[PDB]
Amino acid sequence: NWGSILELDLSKVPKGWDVGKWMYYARVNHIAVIDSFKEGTIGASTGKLA
Amino acid sequence: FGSGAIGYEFDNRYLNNQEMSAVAKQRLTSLP
Amino acid sequence: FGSGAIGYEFDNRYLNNQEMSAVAKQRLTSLP
Amino acid sequence: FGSGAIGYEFDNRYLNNQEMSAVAKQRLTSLP
Amino acid sequence: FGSGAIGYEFDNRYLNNQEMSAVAKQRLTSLP
Amino acid sequence: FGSGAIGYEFDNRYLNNQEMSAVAKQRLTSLP
Amino acid sequence: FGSGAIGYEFDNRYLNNQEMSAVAKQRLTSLP
Amino acid sequence: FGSGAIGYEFDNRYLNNQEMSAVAKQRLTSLP
Amino acid sequence: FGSGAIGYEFDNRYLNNQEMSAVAKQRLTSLP
Amino acid sequence: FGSGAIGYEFDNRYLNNQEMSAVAKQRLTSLP
Amino acid sequence: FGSGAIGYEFDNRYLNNQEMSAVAKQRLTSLP
Amino acid sequence: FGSGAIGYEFDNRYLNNQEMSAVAKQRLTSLP
Amino acid sequence: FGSGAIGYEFDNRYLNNQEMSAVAKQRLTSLP
Repeated sequence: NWGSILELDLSKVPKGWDVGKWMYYARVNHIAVIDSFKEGTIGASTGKLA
Repeated sequence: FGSGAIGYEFDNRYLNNQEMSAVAKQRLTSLP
Repeated sequence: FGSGAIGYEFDNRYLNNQEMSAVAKQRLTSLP
Repeated sequence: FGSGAIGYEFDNRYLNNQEMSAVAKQRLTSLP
Repeated sequence: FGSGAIGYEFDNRYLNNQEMSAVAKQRLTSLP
Repeated sequence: FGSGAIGYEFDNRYLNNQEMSAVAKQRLTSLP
Repeated sequence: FGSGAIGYEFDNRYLNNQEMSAVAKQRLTSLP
Repeated sequence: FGSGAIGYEFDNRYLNNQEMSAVAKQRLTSLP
Repeated sequence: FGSGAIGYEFDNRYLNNQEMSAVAKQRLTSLP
Repeated sequence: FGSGAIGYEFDNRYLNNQEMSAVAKQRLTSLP
Repeated sequence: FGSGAIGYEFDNRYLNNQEMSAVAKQRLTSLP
Repeated sequence: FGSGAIGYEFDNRYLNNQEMSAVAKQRLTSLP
Repeated sequence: FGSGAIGYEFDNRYLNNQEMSAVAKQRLTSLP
């Protein structure tokens, strides 16, 4: 028995940020800045991907 | 006889309106 | 014989109505 | 021979009905 | 020869039925 | 030669059937 | 030459089938 | 020359197939 | 000249394919 | 002159493609 | 005069494209 | 007279555009 | 007589607009 495991995608972690310091400041602030306009998300917004 | 400056511009305008219909059927579709 | 001021304006008006049909099929679509 | 006041008004009326069909396809669409 | 009172009324009636088709495509649309 | 009582009634009946098609496209629409 | 009892009944039957198509497009619609 | 027993049956069969298309568009609709 | 055993079978086959299209539009509808 | 082995096979192939279109409109429908 | 190796291949290619349209309307439907 | 290098390429291009329309109707459908 | 630099460019432009219509029917479909 371990806890629940959250499956997390990092497609919206903003540019120029590492996953380490981005997760570090979300421990503290309980807020995580994201980017819904990353280049990895051009598919769903433009209607090209699901 | 012959003079073709109004036969040209009417034929050039019919191919323009036919081209205009063809570019109005173009769709960049937006499902996945 | 010849006189072409009513053949011109009827041909110019037929290409106008054909152009008018072509611009009425134009759609700037509004899905993502 | 020649007289063109009924050929004119019938041709002018056919281009009117063709123009009337073209303006009945015009839609100012109402999605975003 | 010539007599055009039945050629006129049949041509006038064909343009009437063509006009009648054109006004039956007219829609005042009712989305926002 | 000439006799036009069957050319008339067939032309009058073709314009009737063309008129009948035009009034069958008429719709008093029922959205707001 | 001439005899028109089969030209008549075929023309009368073509206008019948054209009339039959026109009355098959008639709809008494059933929205408010 | 002349013999019309195959022109008749082909014309009678074309009007039959045209009539068959007209009765296949008939709908007794089933909304209120 | 004349021989009509291939004009017949091609005309008989065109009316067959036209009849085949007419019976493919027939629908016994299934709303109330 | 005359030779009809390529007029036959092209006419036989056009009636085949017309028959092929007619059997592609056939639907055994699947509502009650 | 006569030579039919380009009339044949263009007629054979038109019946091919007409056949290609007929097999693109074929649907094995997938309701019960 | 005769020269057929522009009649050929225009006929070859018309059958190409007709073939292009036929392959644009092809659908590998995606219901069960 | 003969000169074919405007017959060519109008025929080349008609096949272009016909090709433009054929590529506007092409769909890479997006169901499973």
